[PDB]
Amino acid sequence: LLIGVATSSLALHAPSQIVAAIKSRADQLGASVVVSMVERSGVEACKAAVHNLLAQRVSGLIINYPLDDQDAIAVEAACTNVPALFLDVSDQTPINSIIFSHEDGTRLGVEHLVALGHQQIALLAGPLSSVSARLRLAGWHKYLTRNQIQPIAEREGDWSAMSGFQQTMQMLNEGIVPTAMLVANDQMALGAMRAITESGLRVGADISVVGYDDTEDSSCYIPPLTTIKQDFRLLGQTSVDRLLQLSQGQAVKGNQLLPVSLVKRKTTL
Amino acid sequence: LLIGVATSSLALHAPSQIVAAIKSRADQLGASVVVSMVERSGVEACKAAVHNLLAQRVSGLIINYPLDDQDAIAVEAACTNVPALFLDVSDQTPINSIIFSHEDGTRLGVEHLVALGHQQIALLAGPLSSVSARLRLAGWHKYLTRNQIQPIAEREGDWSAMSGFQQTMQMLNEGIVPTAMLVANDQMALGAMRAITESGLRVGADISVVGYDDTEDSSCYIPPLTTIKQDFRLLGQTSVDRLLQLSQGQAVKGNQLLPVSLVKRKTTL
Ligand SMILES: C[C@H]1O[C@@H](Oc2ccccc2[N+](=O)[O-])[C@H](O)[C@@H](O)[C@H]1O
Ligand SMILES: C[C@H]1O[C@@H](Oc2ccccc2[N+](=O)[O-])[C@H](O)[C@@H](O)[C@H]1O
Repeated sequence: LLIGVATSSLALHAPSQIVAAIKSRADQLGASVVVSMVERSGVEACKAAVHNLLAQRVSGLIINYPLDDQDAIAVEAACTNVPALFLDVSDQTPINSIIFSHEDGTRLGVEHLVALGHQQIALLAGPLSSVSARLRLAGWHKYLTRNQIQPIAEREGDWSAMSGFQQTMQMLNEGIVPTAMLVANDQMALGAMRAITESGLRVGADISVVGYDDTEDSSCYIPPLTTIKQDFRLLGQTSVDRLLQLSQGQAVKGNQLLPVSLVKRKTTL
Repeated sequence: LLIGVATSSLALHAPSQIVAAIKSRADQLGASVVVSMVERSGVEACKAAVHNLLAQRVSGLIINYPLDDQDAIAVEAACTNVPALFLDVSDQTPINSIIFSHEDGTRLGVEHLVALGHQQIALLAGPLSSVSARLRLAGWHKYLTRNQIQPIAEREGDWSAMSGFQQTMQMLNEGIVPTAMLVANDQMALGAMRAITESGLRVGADISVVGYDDTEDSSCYIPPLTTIKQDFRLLGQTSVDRLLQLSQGQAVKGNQLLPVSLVKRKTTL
């Protein structure tokens, strides 16, 4: 009936897209969404707004806000005898989550790139505050080690495209010249390919970028971005209608991993 | 105490930044914010919330849906009680506006093109139901005309990146090559640029593109996108601040418009 969505700042395109999509499904069956977004970072953050939300007596919550194992648990503790679905935690966190497959997203990147002939694979990560980022990092490691490779350089941004510039455009100012980079989201990838290009190198043939998300935009980057689609109009649906039977008292009582795919475009060669 | 925000799909970027900016001031004052999301088409659309958003008893309303001239009051009535503040109408309506000086905005863009040498200019419109898109075209139109200039081509579009592509292509494929395009917003200007790019041409140098927004993403297009900057931060600060000032009688009344600027990047190199 009325769904509250607490969501990490809507600036970044991804959760702004989740929100868009949570709605489109609640619309598909006349439920109502009220989104509340969180300050910045902190657990206290997410709670303050979870409150702001519970105060509108939403018939059920969807918590799309990066949270470590511990914090995450306390938020549910606070989620107060009302259906509560987490979208940005680890699956090892023992509550009510639906998160995309970090094991799968990270394999496919390394997987594809290793088989492409690449050796010098730079890593650009989300900020390590975000749980999802840390998984996606660890993720890449596992498969680069399983593959017996050291990353020539790993790095941190903040999901902002400009980070993908500043940071990738610095790695290069140090003689660290990869042949591929695995970029933690697409927005920073935009930065990455922008930096690579301007610093005088052909993206794709010269330093191939694999982004992460297939956000709405990225079909149009130049050239357009090989990436890891997470299907947000599904995390949209499944989560809406999970919270649905979940309101009625009708399972399922844990964590559902969602699959991914590699959208192979024009920045890998 | 609690501010309600109605908005066109969050999936577009600017409303987000706006929504996010509305927060950062509510944050600074100690207001809470709740945001609900308009079905992207109709007025039915928009006032089929505002309601779904008064079921929460919001201290005031900040309304970011494009509203034609009739629908404007047709809605300021529906609230009435109940202070409200439209963010997306004409500076011509007896409601309480705050918009961006499209005269200034559209001119700035024309002028710059005009002084830069061009006389073959295309116009990429916003969606013609968005009055904010309309107000712009006419701005371009009147100033473009004042220089005794006619556009080569005029195309519509849905604000989205993919249309910027779909449409710059449908243009070019006709055999219309402008030396510089005027484009409703940056999300579009992106697909705009990639369309140029792919049909063989150099962005800027062969067809310069002028955006409208300076969304966060824009400084990292390839190349950095020369655009008009609507300082969204300010709109938050101004509208949130004005909304309190409003809900206590002691407030300014009619439309209250605020300025914009041309940012010179590398798309008019
Ligand atoms: C905050 C991050 O959201 C990530 O999406 C993540 C990824 C997996 C599951 C949930 C979320 N989330 O936001 O709830 C994006 O991959 C990244 O661009 C960034 O926006
Ligand atoms: C719907 C449009 O919003 C525009 O911003 C508009 C433009 C002027 C005044 C207000 C708004 N608004 O959204 O409240 C953007 O220029 C454009 O990207 C598009 O998303």
